[PDB]
Amino acid sequence: MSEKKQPVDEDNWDDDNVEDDFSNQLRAELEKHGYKMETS
Amino acid sequence: AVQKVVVHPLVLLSVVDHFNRIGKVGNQKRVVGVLLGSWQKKVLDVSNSFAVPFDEDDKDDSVWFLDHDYLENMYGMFKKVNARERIVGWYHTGPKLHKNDIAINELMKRYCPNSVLVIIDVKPKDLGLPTEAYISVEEVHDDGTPTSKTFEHVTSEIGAEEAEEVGVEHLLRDIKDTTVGTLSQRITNQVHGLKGLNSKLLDIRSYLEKVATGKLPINHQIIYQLQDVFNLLPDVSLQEFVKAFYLKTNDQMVVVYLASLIRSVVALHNLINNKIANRDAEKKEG
Amino acid sequence: EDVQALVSGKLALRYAGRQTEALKCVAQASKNRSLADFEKALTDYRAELRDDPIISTHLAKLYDNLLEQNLIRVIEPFSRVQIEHISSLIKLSKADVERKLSQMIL
Amino acid sequence: MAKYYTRITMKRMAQLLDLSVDESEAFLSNLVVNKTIFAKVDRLAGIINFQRPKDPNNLLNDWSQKLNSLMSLVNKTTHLIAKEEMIHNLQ
Amino acid sequence: QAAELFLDTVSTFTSYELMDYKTFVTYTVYVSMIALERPDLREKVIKGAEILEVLHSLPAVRQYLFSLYECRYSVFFQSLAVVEQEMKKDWLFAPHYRYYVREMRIHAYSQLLESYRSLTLGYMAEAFGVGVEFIDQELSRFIAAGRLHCKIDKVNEIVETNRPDSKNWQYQETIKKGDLLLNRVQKLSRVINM
Repeated sequence: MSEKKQPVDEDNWDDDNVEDDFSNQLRAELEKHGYKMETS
Repeated sequence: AVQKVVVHPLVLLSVVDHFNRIGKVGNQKRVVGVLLGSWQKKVLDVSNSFAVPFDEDDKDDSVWFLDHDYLENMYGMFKKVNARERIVGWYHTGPKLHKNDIAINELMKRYCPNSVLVIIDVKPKDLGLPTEAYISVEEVHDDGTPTSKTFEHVTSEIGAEEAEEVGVEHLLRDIKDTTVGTLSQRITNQVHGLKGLNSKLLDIRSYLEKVATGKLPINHQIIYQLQDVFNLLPDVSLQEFVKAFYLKTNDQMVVVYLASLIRSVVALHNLINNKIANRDAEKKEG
Repeated sequence: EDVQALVSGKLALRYAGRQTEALKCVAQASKNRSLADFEKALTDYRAELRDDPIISTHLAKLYDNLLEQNLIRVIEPFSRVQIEHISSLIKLSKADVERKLSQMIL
Repeated sequence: MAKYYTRITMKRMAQLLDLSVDESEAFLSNLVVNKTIFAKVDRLAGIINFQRPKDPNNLLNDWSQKLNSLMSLVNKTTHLIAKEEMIHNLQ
Repeated sequence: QAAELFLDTVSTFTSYELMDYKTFVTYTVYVSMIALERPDLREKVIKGAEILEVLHSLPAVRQYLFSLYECRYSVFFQSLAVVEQEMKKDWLFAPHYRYYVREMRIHAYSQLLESYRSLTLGYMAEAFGVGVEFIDQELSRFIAAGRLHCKIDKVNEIVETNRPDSKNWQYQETIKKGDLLLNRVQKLSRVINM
């Protein structure tokens, strides 16, 4: 049985790629604080 | 007056063997007999029939001979065995209706004011029904006659009773439908419909060919009906019709999708059950 | 319709008067969803409607429900329309009816 | 006019009734809210529509009825054809 | 199912083992803001006598609910940020604390555009939160995801609305569930029979 192929070399809620897309730093500070500084 | 007529196989077999036994003697063309049956609402039922001596000459279509006393005494004799039956009409085995039919119908309208004529073909060659049903009526038009006697067609079908059904089932040993399902639902319905429609169009083709070259008795009711036919053809290039058609087809295919999925699951379950139950049988032999 | 039918009972008709007809006219005004009819009934029998200590408490909610019904029935009979016409028909301002319509849409 | 028309302007509707446009819409509004006739008036372009929206089922149902009538009348024609032919080529 | 099962505020909370009643009320309001819609948020969580009596002692949660319900979108963001900060460090909410937020924001966006038809993105600046570029980027990235059905034109800065039929949305779900089930059943089929 088997070959070992020598000659070559829910657990997470729900899996969607949107969750990992995020690169910002928390809406509280990166966005709301960042643009809620009175630039206007 | 009359909506539907139902014909039992018994009268068909009687017609066939009467034709055989009277045509074996000599070269006669048409034979005549009288039917027995029952009424209920607007539906007519035919049960049995008996023959009658009839003579007709090919020289002219105005000379013919029937027997009155034979019919009277034979009806009286069948009365003594079953009183439910009664005279309803007559039958003739001619391939097509003749000129004398009106005269005979008038002759034997005495015994039944609502006589119904039935034509049975003795050597059919197609899948259509062998029986045709007609009833007399008076028609009126513009000029020529206030009234004229004319036949009108009535829907006919072949029925069956329990004893007759078991008899014909015992007689039809060789031929029986292969499967009941999409097979009998498709071939027995669609292809035969195409056959019949093509035959009807061919016949009307033939009549239209007979006109404007040959005899040419231009008749106007046929023309009116032809205009009505050619005006009623729908149009399938309209955008809304196409959209509705696509919507309904897309709605329908999902159900077949689901059913196929269920069938696949059931098949996998059956395979698992058989394999598990059968792998535990080799070791019992030792 | 239930109160209109029930006021005609034998024990009910034994106790006739003018308060019962005031309630009957208020119910009749509320049946056909008419704000003007209810306002007229309130003004005509002010000595009985806005006089008891408990009826005036529920008058406001009854008025709100009646306004909803009136707006529904007056806006039903057609399609795309202006707001000036509907405000004129309902006899109100322009901002209040707009807020109410937005709330009904929500 | 609702039986024979399918879409009408408002001025002609008021003209045929010998009364003004506002009374025309007032007299049609109570009728349509009482569920006696069907009508949809858009008064930004002065248009009145008298025909209901069409469901996908109804179009195919009418198509099938037309097909049935075609088949029935084609069946009817042939018997009269044969009866007519019977009395001209008998001999 | 969590917000469905959390209708035991009146049917007793004697299970003081796991937590205290006030935390239970905060959890139930937090999940009720996700699961259910306006015609039920106005019937069960805003009309409950016991939940309102408890909420009267918690100004923050009451403000966070009324801001959403009374359509004060400006004050909504501060409460949303505070709540998400709170639940980031909280147990059994951390591993997906982001996802919850990503609903509420877009949810509010879907709760304003459904009444008008041609609202400009300029109004949203002072009505929803300062920053036209931020609103533009958020709207674009939510349009691209396929939800929040609307459209935006940038040459004149105008937002238009559309009403897609409820048959398209009810079709890709069928096709994707069918695909997943087919993959699973094929795997099952060829696990057996070597």
